[PDB]
Amino acid sequence: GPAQDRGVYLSLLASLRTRAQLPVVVFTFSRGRCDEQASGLTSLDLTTSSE
RNA sequence: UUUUUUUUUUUUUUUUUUUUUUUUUUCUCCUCUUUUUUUUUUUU
Repeated sequence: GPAQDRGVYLSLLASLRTRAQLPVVVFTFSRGRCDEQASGLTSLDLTTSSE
């Protein structure tokens, strides 16, 4: 769902950032919805202030 | 619920020269009447 797919995004990006496999590649199969995935999350901040 | 790939505006430049206005035709051709020829001279 529109508000439940975000739940999937914040589920997979939760049980994987704790461990060492934080670099992740998502193979979206559409040029259109690829930007839609990133647009509707808006909060990951997975960067240190030095980098 | 619609991915991936399909080049672009020709290359070249560091060659010598010792002439001179023009330019080229037109043929022979009946002259009518007072004359010898007047004349110095002086006033500029």
